Amino acid sequence: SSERTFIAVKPDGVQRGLVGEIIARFERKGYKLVALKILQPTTEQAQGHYKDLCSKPFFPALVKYFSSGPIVCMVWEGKNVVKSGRVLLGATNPADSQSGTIRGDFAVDVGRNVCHGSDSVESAEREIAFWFKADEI
Amino acid sequence: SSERTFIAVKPDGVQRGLVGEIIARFERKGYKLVALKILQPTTEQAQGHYKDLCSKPFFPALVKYFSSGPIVCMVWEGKNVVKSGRVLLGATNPADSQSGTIRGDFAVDVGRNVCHGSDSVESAEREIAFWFKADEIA
Repeated sequence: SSERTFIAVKPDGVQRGLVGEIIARFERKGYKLVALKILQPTTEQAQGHYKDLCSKPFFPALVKYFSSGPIVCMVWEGKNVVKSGRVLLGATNPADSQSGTIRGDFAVDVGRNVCHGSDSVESAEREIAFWFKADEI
Repeated sequence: SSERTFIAVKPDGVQRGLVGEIIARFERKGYKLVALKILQPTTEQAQGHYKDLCSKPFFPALVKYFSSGPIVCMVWEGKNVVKSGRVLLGATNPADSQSGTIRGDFAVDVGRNVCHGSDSVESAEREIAFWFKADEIA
């Protein structure tokens, strides 16, 4: 109903001109866009995104990539939008993703994988609050 | 490659799920997205946008529809982008538009013609300043 999810087109996804493609697939699914913007994330913001990999190898490499160019931030809304989001995006690692999904169709690298989606309603609410102010939504 | 144009998906375009399709056509064309937001315009914004049409009998209906729901605002950057904007969108009146353009493929009505595009560079200048702050154009 009023369930929401966060979708981000990463710098590689924007540079490859995949923004419209991704938006269109959520539109085709019948979902509603209630927040949308473009920004080059700050180092502090990228760190926040990969927050739980803080103590893993080459965490700065990921932060660097994530803030290397503008991304497109989105909030979609509708029944089961979070689950639909991962169905549409496909497996996080393109090696496991199948054809017909975003990563299946366009992604190869597991680091630079074109886009991100919340994996839960839990993570969604956190992610949306981080990138958007309440008035933007 | 610094010239800019202003593109807006009108409320009809948004409801019919045409945002991705329109953005995709500017990406394929090779242009750079440098500004973006989603907003339902106020009465005053719609009026401000169609201000040169304030004395036309169809003005209020135009203001009512343009402010009836969310629109998606866009600035694209590059050589000839204002010209290309017109090329991709097609004639403002869908009855004059060709298949292959946004209006040719998706639009019927003059009022509900899916999307707005700057018709000229200086018009792009005004429209861009009207809808965006300087810190919104990446």
